[PDB]
Amino acid sequence: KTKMSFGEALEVLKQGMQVYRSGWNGKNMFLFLKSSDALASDFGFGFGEYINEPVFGNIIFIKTADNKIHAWVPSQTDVLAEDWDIVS
Amino acid sequence: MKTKMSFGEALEVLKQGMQVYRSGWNGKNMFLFLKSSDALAEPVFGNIIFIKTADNKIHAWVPSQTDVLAEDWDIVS
Amino acid sequence: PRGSHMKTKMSFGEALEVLKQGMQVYRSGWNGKNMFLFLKSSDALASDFGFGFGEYINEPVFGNIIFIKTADNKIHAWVPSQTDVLAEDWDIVS
Amino acid sequence: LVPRGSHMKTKMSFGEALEVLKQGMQVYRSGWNGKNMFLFLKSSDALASDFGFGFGEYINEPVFGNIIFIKTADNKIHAWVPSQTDVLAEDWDIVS
Repeated sequence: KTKMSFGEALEVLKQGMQVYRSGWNGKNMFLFLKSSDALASDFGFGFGEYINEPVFGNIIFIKTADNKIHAWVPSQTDVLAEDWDIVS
Repeated sequence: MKTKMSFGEALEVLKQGMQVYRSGWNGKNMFLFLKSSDALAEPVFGNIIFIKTADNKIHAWVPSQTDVLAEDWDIVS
Repeated sequence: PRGSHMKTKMSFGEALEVLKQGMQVYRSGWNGKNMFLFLKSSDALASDFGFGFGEYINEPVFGNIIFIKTADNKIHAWVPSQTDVLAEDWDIVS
Repeated sequence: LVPRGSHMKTKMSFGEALEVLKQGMQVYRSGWNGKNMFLFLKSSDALASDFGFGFGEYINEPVFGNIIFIKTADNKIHAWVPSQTDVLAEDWDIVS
């Protein structure tokens, strides 16, 4: 009960909080969930020309120590791990 | 009473040995199952989640983002 | 001066390179249609999402991101499954 | 009889590393900060052998496709999930 399951971490992400695994080899990495922005477009955010442009759905990002943001690919250990926590 | 499950519940189902699937999946006859370390076997195997596809093949599963966020999970019965 | 198609098969590697040249790719085996991958660079994503301009120390910037457009007219970040990666039924969106 | 070839210092894309993995060789990204890590592929028949399942005698029996594993730094073998930078990277190399 000290650290969480991936499922609980999912729930925290879905609430809008950031989440990370202590097991991760490093610091200042964490996940966050960008909810669907329909304003995001190839023609610049908020300046979409076509009404049926595809909409970005939810995306989970991983922010790395490089201060970079990538789309997160959940690894099998990540989804089975039990060392998830909230960043604060 | 809840009508379908989150991925976390599905994982618990998986950890019990059961097969799970998403209703939103395009394919039919498709599900996940968890193989424990010991049956897999100083490198020590971990658990591996497998996806079985309609083509009757089995691959290591790479969880998609939609999959992880979805709530249309179910037990294969 | 224009080439000719020698082979049906395309591996992920060839698909990848095409993606990095800013081109779109998809798999014949996929269940569904009008599904394809694309790649967005750091700068293209700053412009598309309206965030990640790098004017602040300690403000993160987008890396390169591969997306998948699904039939729902939705975009999600692309998870490279073992099957996708090993497949050799890739084709360029033309 | 056979002269030795030179190592050139060039590193390759994931596409190339995959073909190598499909030739049965092991690979690894330099960019991974850890050591003693590598991918390896296991083919369908080697997998039916090594778990004892899926030799094709039954119709509705399933066969293990190809599988990329990764031996970790911690001496664990797991099914490998490629990160996106993994996929886009060009610091891949063959294990010698």
